[PDB]
Amino acid sequence: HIDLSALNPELVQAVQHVVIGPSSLIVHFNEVIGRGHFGCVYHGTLLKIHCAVKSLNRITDIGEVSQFLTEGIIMKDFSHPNVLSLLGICLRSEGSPLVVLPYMKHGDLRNFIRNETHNPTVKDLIGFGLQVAKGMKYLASKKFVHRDLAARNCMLDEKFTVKVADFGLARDMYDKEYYSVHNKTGAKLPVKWMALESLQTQKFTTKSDVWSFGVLLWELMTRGAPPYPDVNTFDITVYLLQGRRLLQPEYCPDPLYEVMLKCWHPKAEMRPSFSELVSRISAIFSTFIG
Ligand SMILES: COCCOc1cnc2ccc([C@H](C)c3nnc4c(F)cc(-c5cc(C)no5)cn34)cc2c1
Repeated sequence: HIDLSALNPELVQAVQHVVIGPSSLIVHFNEVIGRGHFGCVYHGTLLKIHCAVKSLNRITDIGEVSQFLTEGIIMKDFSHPNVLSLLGICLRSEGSPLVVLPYMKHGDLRNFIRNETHNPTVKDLIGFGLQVAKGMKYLASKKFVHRDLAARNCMLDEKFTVKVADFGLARDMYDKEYYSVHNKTGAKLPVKWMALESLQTQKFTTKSDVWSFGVLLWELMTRGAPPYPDVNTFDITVYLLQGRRLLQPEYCPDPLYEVMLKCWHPKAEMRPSFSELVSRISAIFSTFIG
């Protein structure tokens, strides 16, 4: 049940634009197309546009419904070609709401670059990085901190447009291997993507997203290799503090590696902005043919 009185009164108008009438959405529960810790995702058809419908029923309780709606309202206002959009929220009598996302033909960026059937060039891979940078520039301009930027958490549509995903109501752990339980707080953290200061404080900033972006670039240029494989979970802080960074991949251009090292600057405030990353990467990208 939607209680409009409960919402911040300035957001009540926005509710009609986020909520999808059950009549307008058909969900195909017959086959699961995706799995998160919080629930499965299914094909869906919205009024005929193909969408990805995520259930949240694997969570015991959804939380404050007023907050869930507020999250949707905030998320639906985001619009950028390199950011996954929210089409809406559909309310079903039996169970939690369905999250309705655009269908992403080519799945997550990490699996796409790991796939033997596709053969992106070095230029293509740098271009995926640039697209991610533009999406993050947008999110950062909205004062939004992602907290979990990685190749696994970006997706590709049918035109190979890369969209930063896994945020707001689509937030989940979509590959459990890469999340380790903190011993004091119990938080499951993507430690191998995290900045030094975040490993220490568990506080995340746009500048810690910049660190994660550095890692994502490394993933692109290794076509999805796991970072720091011979390091175990929270021993990553000790490893980094020995004076270490991910090594330059064979086909990573030198200036792109220099960008990665700037993304991993020990002082968060000295890391480049996403605007700067877009600028520097666009230049590098422009030097390539094919
Ligand atoms: C090859 O892919 C087959 C098509 O299946 C789809 C298509 N579109 C989707 C759109 C969103 C989603 C969920 C809601 C989602 N939202 N953000 C992310 C995200 F950042 C990553 C993933 C993800 C990673 C992995 C591995 N499996 O799912 C799933 N995500 C799954 C889809 C599955």
